[PDB]
Amino acid sequence: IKLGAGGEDGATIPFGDKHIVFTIDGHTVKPLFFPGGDIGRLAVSGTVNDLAVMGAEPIALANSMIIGEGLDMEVLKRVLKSMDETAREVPVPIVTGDTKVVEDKIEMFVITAGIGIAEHPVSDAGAKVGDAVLVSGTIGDHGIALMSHREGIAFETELKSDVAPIWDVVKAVAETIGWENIHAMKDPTRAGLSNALNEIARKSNVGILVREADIPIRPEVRAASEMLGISPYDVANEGKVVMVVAREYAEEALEAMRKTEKGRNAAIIGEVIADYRGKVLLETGIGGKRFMEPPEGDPVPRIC
Repeated sequence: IKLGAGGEDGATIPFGDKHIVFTIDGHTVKPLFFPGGDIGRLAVSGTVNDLAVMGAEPIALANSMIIGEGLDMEVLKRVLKSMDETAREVPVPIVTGDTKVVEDKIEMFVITAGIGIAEHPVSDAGAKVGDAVLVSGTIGDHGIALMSHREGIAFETELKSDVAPIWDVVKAVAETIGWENIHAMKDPTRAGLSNALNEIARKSNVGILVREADIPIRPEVRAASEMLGISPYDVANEGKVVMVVAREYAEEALEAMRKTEKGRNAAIIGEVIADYRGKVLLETGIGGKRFMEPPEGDPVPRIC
């Protein structure tokens, strides 16, 4: 009996004195290449980021690729090059893998599993009342950039995905304020920032009050989101972390992120409260307050 009960969100496994974090995620993004990245960089970044938000230093990645027989070898080579390069940015080795070819008329799916070691585990259940809620950068870039490209929407300054591994951003904060002062984190991928904040609120059993005006959103993302009819708070991010920090260390954490290249646009967007536990309240800039609810469904097709 090795686990947890046999049979059937990264998982944590206590291993003696330390903690092993184990995660897996499939990627079906189409097209395979998008502004700012590709399925290979996405596969590595998403796994590293899921490990990072649990406080785990990535130790190894495993990659499974399922390719259609009609795929051009050059496309495959470019994806592998990108995967290799992205893992080298962490750095974390891709220690094993598998490749299967199918006659099905697909191009490629990439599935990545990762293992990390968290000496000071962090989860979405540890937020405390009074804590500051931070995001490491602009919100909605990935999902909106891909949906925009799909619709032929284009801007003067190209709208690109933010896809990138951000273990370095998380480490920068921990090295400054100490892991003990990072109370919760979430990787705002599927269902975006709103889903991430609701998960922290419900799992930590705390309320979260967000000042809408403080959420960093690029002008192009705001515009494209209006054209697409979707909220940038509800789509996937692939180069960001949501972090809940002890109140007295909020500014230090913000400054630590802003000193990294990927955390340049970090911001404090709200605080944890003792009322409406399990809910996220949004103080709208137009004036007023409303609940920030995860998107009512329709997972944006093949963007991650």
